[PDB]
Amino acid sequence: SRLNEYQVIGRNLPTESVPEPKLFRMRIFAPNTVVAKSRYWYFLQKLHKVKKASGEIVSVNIISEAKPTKVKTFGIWLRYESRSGIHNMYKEYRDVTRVGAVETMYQDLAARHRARFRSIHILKVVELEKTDDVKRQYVKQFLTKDLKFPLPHRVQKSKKLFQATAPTTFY
Amino acid sequence: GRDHTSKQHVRSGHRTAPKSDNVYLQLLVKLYSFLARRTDAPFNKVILKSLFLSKINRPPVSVSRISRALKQKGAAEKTIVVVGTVTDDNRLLEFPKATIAALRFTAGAKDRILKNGGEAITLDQLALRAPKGQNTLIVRGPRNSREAVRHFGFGPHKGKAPRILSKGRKFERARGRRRSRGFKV
Amino acid sequence: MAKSKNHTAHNQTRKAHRNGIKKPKTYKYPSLKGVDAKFKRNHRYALHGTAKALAKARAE
Amino acid sequence: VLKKNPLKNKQVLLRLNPYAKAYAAEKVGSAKVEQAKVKPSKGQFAEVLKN
Amino acid sequence: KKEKAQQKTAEERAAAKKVRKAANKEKRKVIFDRAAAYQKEYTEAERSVIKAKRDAKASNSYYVDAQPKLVFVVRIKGINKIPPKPRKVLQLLRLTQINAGVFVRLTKATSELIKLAEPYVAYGYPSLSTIRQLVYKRGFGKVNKQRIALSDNAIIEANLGKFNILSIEDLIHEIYTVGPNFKQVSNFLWPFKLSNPNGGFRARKFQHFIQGGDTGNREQFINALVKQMN
Amino acid sequence: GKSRGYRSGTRYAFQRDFKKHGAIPLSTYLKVYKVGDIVDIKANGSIQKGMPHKYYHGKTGIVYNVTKSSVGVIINKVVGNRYIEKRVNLRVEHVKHSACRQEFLNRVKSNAAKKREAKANGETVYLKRQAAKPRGSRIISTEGNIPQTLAPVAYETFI
RNA sequence: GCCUAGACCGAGGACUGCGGUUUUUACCUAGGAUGUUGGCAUAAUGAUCUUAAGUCGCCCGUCUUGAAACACGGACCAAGGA
RNA sequence: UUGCUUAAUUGAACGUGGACAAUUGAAUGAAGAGCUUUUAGUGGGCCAUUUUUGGUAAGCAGAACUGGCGAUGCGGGAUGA
RNA sequence: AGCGUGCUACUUAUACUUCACCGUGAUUGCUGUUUUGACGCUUUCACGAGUAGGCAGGCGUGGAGGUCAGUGACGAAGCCUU
Ligand SMILES: CN[C@@H]1[C@@H](O)[C@@H](O[C@@H]2[C@@H](O)[C@H](O[C@H]3O[C@H]([C@@H](C)O)[C@@H](O)[C@H](O)[C@H]3N)[C@@H](N)C[C@H]2N)OC[C@]1(C)O
Repeated sequence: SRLNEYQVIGRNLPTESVPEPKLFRMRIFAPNTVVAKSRYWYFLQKLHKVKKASGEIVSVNIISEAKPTKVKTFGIWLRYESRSGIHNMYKEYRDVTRVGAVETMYQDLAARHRARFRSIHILKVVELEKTDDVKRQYVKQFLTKDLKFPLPHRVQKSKKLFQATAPTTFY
Repeated sequence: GRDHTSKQHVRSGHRTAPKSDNVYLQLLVKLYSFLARRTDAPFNKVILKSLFLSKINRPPVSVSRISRALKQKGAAEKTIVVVGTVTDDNRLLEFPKATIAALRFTAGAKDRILKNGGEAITLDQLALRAPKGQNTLIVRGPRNSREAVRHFGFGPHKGKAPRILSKGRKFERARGRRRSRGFKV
Repeated sequence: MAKSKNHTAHNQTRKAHRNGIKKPKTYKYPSLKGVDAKFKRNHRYALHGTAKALAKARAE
Repeated sequence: VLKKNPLKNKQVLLRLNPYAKAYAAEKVGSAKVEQAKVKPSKGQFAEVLKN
Repeated sequence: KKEKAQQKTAEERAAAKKVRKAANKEKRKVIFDRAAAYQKEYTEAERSVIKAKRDAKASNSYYVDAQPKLVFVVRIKGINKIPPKPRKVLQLLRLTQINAGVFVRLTKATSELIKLAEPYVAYGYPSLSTIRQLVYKRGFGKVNKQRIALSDNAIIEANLGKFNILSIEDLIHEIYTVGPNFKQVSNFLWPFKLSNPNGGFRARKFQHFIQGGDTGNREQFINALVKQMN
Repeated sequence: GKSRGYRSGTRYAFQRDFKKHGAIPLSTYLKVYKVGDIVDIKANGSIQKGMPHKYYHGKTGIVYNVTKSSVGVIINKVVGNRYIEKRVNLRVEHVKHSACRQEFLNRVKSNAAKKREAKANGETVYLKRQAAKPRGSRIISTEGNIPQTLAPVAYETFI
């Protein structure tokens, strides 16, 4: 809900040399369309020697999840910048949408590597379709036969300040 | 707050009333304020602002300047209007028949106007016989002829008169005014 | 003992923009002081002759 | 002496905009649009999903 | 005498106003038709763009909207500690207080002007209803250097009627469709004096909308901000 | 001690261009200057006579006087809170015509011609220039131009 | 488009305007609050002084880039004082 | 027109007469524009971002542009030019 | 109730919005109704930090010309006093 996946399609402005410049597409994870077009131009100015002023955005479209109530495992490839250098890394997430997995990834890199949103490039997000593709044991352990587990030590949230009965944590 | 684009609370910088306490000048201001408010003839508004002017801004108008104005092509019959004093001029060879409306006439100026069969009238009489300033010709005296104006903006190579009490060879004609005494400015 | 500030232009543009910065006024006719003396001399005669010719043709 | 908001005051709304009567009478604010059912993206535009 | 004298005056008014209303009914029919015609062309412009976007998908093409021609610019920074060049630009945009707003016609010249004022303003592209609401609630005219409420069509016709603007809907149409007399209509409007947003800004304002602040071009979310502040 | 002589600070400004030393091409001497012409001032370091002061190097002004080998040029100089009108005598080696003015006179001629064409046709044309407007709507075909997807690339070192 | 819960305000003082409804030289919500009821006038009400509580509040004058200053003058009061 | 200039009937500068009108030749703004006189205080500064010199460095010393404090309270930074 | 990051609501400046009142600047109109204040009355809009310093409008004291045929031993002036 923090993010949406967009396609952004753009091209160079037509000139006399090139009447039909080549259309390019990027898949962008952004809070809204303004940021989506900003990110598109950011990556186009890195990858190619183009500017925003000599180009134009052709289309911006939400890409909805195909199966929003199917449980999936995603692999995400990332380029991020640390305090010290620049690194590549690959992590796995379980979710029902690509946007949910991307949001969890942003939280996770903020938590473990102190990587802010500006420091991260999303190389690729892929639904892992075979259980053999799942490489990380922190997600693999939820892919075993007849998984069941309790939730020991339940803490009930109280509306009142003072309770007349002793606490329990059974569940 | 405000990022002001001009100075706040600035007065108009124009006089809106006579500084004078002469009651009859106030009567004239009253008449011409009515006239400027109810008539939209440009002449009445000009006359109203003129009644506010200070003495140095109402230089005297001589009868010779009036006669030169009356010699303009088509102006021999106009009513000459002076918001100020009309003075005599003994350099004048002849003066024509004319109607002059002024605040004040010196005795010589009035005798010369009346002797040549003209009319010397005040500004209220003018308002009665020309409420829109029809066939009038406003004449103003020379403002910059004042002796004080000679000393304004004095400085090197400016050509203005020094502020000096005595005049002679010993009074500010040496160094600074002569190449034989250093330099000349 | 008397060491102090030597120079700064701090606050100087701020003072200059309170009433400035005003361009000099432009006029239709410039002053010919400082123009080549031979040109200026003959220009005197050219203007004088033009007035005399206009004063003539207007009579007829 | 007192400014009245036409979006609140119905009379002032009519004073400034006589058409506001017809807009309400014709239900312009909730007008049905007549059209058929088409899916113009059922072909190549489905490169929105994957390349 | 006085009750009689005032009754005799009342009759002369009552008959004279009877003539005026008949003359005003022919003019009110004129501005009624203009408003109805403006509505029709707003509806046809929306539907035509929708049809074009649909037809482009079917024909394996991409429709590209016309670029916006209009922005609404709101100053959201106070009046202290502004460098001279953006200070002058904000003055030239008639944005001399906080929460002041003006309409601007987009060109290269005005785009570079707004570029200079970017860390001090929030702007974007106003919808028709946003423009209508701004003009109806906080619309004021500059009549002889005075801020005069636009409470009657006479006030608009007296000042802009020479540019064929006879009503508040004519003015709204001229603003929304960046029309031939946009300069005169936009300058006749006093800068809009908005409130702070009900609901506040984001946590920190003075950074671009893209980086999570409130300044810069937010491009359609200017309408939500105006609903908050208007 | 400090040094504030007439040509102080002009080490590079008054140098000749690389491989552009030596004799002045004669086109410099064949140009005709008239009172009212607009000229750019550029000091030539090989002509020590009639040189501009370094202040006027790169300034543009009006011609006000024409003598045997030089022109008089009017320059406005900010002095305190106002401009002072300066009059500088410059030999023609240090002077050149300004090109923007020739462009503007061309536009004057074109405006007159277009107005006359419209007046003969019976209509009115617009002569004011316009700034670049936002682009209008358009349709882009994908024939042989299917949108091609790009992604950010992984980091690599090449040392 | 519709329904619904609260708060603050009531400037102005014959009429005059713009609109609306028209069933009308009429009426209106349309150029700024009126209607009604109870209580009180041996008073409900308002101001000041004293004091309590809450919250904030360094000693003035001065020279100074910078004073509450561990910078200087000032115990207090009258009259005089540039 | 001229006493300047050309081999000149060529030019130069300033003109008479004729024509071209609200798109009079980009944008935005304009509590309007121009002009004058007269006189006070001040002529120890200091701070911040950025550029920058001497110095190991300094809450050190010296410059650049802008904003400030001084001359200014108010909300926040407990406290603080 | 720590660190990184996202979200929802909420708190309150002499700031912003609407309204009241004071002042300043501008502004509308005012003579067969101008009416003994036209230095007046009236319509409307905007604005309000300030040392050194400038200017304006006022308050207060001794004495002088004019006026109130002013107050006063039936109590002037002074002084004390929720
Ligand atoms: C790319 N060139 C940059 C130039 O743009 C500029 O960068 C500033 C940077 O220095 C500012 O940062 C500066 O100011 C902040 C704060 C007081 O504002 C300080 O916290 C910071 O330490 C200080 N370096 C930063 N806030 C904006 C950049 N444009 O100055 C530094 C630089 C390297 O020359």
